[PDB]
Amino acid sequence: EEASSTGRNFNVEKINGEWHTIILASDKREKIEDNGNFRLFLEQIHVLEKSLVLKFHGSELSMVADKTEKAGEYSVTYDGFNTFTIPKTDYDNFLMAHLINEKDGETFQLMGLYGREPDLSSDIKERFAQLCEEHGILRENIIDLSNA
Ligand SMILES: COc1nccnc1CC(C)C
Repeated sequence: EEASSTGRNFNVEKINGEWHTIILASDKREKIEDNGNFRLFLEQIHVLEKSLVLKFHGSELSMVADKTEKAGEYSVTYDGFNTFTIPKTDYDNFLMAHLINEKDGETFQLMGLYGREPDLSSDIKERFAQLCEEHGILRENIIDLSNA
């Protein structure tokens, strides 16, 4: 079974626990390149009543994302103001996130593919490339980080 965070049947509790950054994508590639502030390696998502605690490394980094007024959307302050949703997850293998960052009057889109294991199948990675395409993000702006 698959779900979107904005969908009626989304079960947020089911995204709790271990996750790993597998692929990141951005319409501003610099943000996820070697010195980019968004080249972050997820470790876990802790689901709370009205928020998600996101644990990364990039040193250890912890972030609290709060529910917004629209179901399935969360906001967090990090290098600007961010809002994100989860357009597709199967809970047990993969999680695809779409994030909008606003900083200094500008914006960019970040997309992420996260896995329960430190890597994912090529088929799932292809589905992620398709989702990026739907959001106007070129494959050349998709960076596989599973070997990094
Ligand atoms: C600030 O968020 C992020 N930063 C870097 C990579 N991925 C995300 C998305 C979260 C939802 C896992």
